[PDB]
Amino acid sequence: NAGTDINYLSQRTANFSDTRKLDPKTWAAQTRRRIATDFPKGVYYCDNR
Amino acid sequence: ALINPQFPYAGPVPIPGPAPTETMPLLNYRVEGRIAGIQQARQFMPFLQGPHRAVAEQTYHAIGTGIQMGQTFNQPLINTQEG
Repeated sequence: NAGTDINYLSQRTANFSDTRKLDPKTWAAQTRRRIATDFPKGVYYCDNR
Repeated sequence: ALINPQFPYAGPVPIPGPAPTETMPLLNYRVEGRIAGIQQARQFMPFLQGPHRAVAEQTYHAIGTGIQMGQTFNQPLINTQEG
């Protein structure tokens, strides 16, 4: 599914502190800045280069 | 540069030039800048300053206890050879 089955995604460290807790469309927005489009349905990407 | 006689390169850009403007002025900037918000002494992190263990050693505590007790069976007597 295209994000509709997810509330949010995030990267979290040992203190419960989220560095990027985002709703699916906003998460996808960050990816669009990286590959100029979206990955296929249900595929989520995170850049930590 | 090459100059060629008799067609010589004018000896200057001369006095017929069109002064187009007097807009030459950069007005000096005068300003007062204040960055003064209350600062609170602390920031929260997940972890700072820790040098986490990649493997620990094996560790242990110790105990013993008891007494000295025993049930025994002995070899029989034998004829002594020599001496």
